[PDB]
Amino acid sequence: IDKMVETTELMTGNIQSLKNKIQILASEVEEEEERVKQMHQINLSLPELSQKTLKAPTLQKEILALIPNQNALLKDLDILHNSSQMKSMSTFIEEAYKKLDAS
Amino acid sequence: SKDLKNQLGHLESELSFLSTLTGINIRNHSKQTEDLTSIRKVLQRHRLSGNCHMVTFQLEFQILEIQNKERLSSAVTDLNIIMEPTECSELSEFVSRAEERKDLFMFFRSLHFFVEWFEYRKRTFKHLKEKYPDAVYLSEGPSSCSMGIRSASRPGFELVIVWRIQIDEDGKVFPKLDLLTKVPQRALELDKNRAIETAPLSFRTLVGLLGIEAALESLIKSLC
Amino acid sequence: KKRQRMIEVQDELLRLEPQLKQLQTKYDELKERKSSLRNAAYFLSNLKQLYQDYSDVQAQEPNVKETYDSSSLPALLFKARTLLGAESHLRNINHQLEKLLDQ
Amino acid sequence: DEFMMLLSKVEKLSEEIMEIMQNLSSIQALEGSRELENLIGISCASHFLKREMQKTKELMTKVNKQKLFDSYEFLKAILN
Amino acid sequence: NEQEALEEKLENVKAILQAYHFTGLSGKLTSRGVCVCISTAFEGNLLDSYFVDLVIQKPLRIHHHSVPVFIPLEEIAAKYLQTNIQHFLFSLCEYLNAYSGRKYQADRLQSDFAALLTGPLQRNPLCNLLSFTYKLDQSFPFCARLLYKDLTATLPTDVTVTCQGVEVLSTSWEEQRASHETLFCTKPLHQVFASFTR
Amino acid sequence: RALKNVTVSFRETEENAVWIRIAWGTQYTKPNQYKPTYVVYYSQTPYAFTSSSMLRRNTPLLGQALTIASKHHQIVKMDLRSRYLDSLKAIVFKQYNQTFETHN
Repeated sequence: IDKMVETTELMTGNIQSLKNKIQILASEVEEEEERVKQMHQINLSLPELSQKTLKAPTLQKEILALIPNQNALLKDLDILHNSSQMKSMSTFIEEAYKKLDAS
Repeated sequence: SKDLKNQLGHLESELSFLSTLTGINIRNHSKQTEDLTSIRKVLQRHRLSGNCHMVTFQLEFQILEIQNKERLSSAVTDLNIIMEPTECSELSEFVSRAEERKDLFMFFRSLHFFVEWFEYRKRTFKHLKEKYPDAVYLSEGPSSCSMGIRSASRPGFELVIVWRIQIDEDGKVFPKLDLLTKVPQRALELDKNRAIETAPLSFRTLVGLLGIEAALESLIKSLC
Repeated sequence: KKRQRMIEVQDELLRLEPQLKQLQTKYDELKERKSSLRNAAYFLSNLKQLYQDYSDVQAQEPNVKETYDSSSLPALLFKARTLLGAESHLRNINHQLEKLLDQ
Repeated sequence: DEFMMLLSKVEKLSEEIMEIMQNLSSIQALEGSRELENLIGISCASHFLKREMQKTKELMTKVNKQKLFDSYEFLKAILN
Repeated sequence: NEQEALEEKLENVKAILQAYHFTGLSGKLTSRGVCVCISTAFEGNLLDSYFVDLVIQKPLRIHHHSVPVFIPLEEIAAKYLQTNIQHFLFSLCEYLNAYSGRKYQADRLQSDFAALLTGPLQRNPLCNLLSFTYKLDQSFPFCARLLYKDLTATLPTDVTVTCQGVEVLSTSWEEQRASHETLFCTKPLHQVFASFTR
Repeated sequence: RALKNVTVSFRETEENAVWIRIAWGTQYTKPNQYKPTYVVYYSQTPYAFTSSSMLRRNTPLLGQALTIASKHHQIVKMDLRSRYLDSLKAIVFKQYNQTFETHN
């Protein structure tokens, strides 16, 4: 009986403390969660993605640490991004695509 | 023959209802039976085609029903599915996986989930396209994976958002959202605060804060 | 007489535990919620002001030969994605054109 | 009909785009490594471009000839 | 006359429904509403089926079913019955398929490879906690515990293997226990036994 | 730990059933083998059947033991008593109607 009484009194003390703490924190968080949306709108029923997606390895670091010779590949990647041949090719591709979406 | 016409109409209505409820529209079906008895063993070759709301398929398999005194064991000994040759490589990868694993129900479940996520991405990309036609440039189309956000003021400062659909080894489907920043070195020599290299990670926090489309429109408004 | 006291104290402890559990979960989820909200707000404001002050430095020289950093190669590769997949894109349009002309 | 001339010019441009693709050996070196092809989504290889860009021609000509251009309510809206 | 074509249409739609039954889930319209049938299979081996009787009047209810008691059906119903009924059906399908696969793995391991097992293995109704000791033929006695913390999968979420009754004397035991842990964590239950038994 | 002298006997049988026989006693008496208590527990289910013999004196203790050993929080008694155990099993599990319409 003594050990059970000690356990339950410690538990209810911690419960009251944590209750007061969560109360004051919840009352405080409201002003900042309202100020965060001052210049931004508040908020299509799309389900929210799970935390496995948010904690998955991102794409940019994998690309950067996966390929060698960054600038040795950019040296003509920039040129082909400046070449108008591929630009006309992409315009043809996108024209064909929008023609397909029109039907 | 009015009762027969009523029965035909009722059966057609029930078929349409089941098709729009489950989500699979089935085509004709063929069956061939062979009696290979030694205790009895029968071989049934089935073939059927159909489609799921965007994707057509044609499958042909064969089962070996072993009927005996107390057990009736039915196992799919061989299966073969064929679909139209699109550009989705992970779809064919899962096709080969289900081919080598010889499973039928998991294939349909994964196909349903995949087409659901595909139509979700399609209806999400086209919505923000016409809403902000001056801040987004869909270079490949609404049925694609990439997305290009760019302002008409300067073609130098623009970035891309990536939306892919992944199918794991178990069979489940889960998407992934990343972004890649193509910004000239002028913005890097201008700003010494260095808040762009940590942009992807933080961006994920953003989409983990108040939604997906909300984060997208917030990024559009900030770049605007 | 003491047996019933033991029983009722056990009942009290068993009833009191899950409230503490739920309070702890609410607390340590609200903390990280607030932290993530603050971080997102800071990053968003920083990028907003950065682009706002950048909008005119490009206006000073309209078509200056701007180079690119190493972090831009992932987006460059995703732009060259369609460049190197134009073959599969024409395959797709041929398949869909036959599908259209199935009349 | 400007589609004819845009097709003509992209067909003439096919040769030089193949040239500027064969300019480098690094783009050929990244081939065979699926570690980038699964990330970009399908693959990065255009060597049969002759076949496809010459096959689209008869199909586009045929086109220009024929001129091809909650739960309760959702469930109740079906049984009707 | 028309009777031939009518019988042809009848047999055609009947065959179409019988083939639709093969997709994994089927349904039939009854007086109160729709009755759904869910089929289960693991690695091409067909297994038992279950039924669920629904009512269409608002709000949607469940007349009677054959789902086992330990399967959490009430939660899935309370969270998905009134919205996106097809998602509820597919979730129930996934749950039943995972349960059937785990039970089939356990039963096959118990039935086929009874020589390598010393005593009966411990198992719960939901089949989400396995524990068994085994000695393969020198003598290498191990004891393994497999826990499935995800009820939508057929592979254990964590596996631990220990050497009881015998201390660590050579690296062979270490490599064997490591390989056994990895094979239990990645490959199916009976497959690793059929692979390492030879 | 609650009482001092008490006999507990277990029998784990298929259908996922555990039969428990309890002979009660206290710090100053020996366990009485003439008035036992029988319990049938089904694993991973919220239901458990009991034989009403002598638990009217130790009902809260048995309830506490059942709700602690099975990792639960609360326990209540249903207004359903019967001598036929199979009928209670079919009613509680609501599996007395096993007829379903299907075309297969």
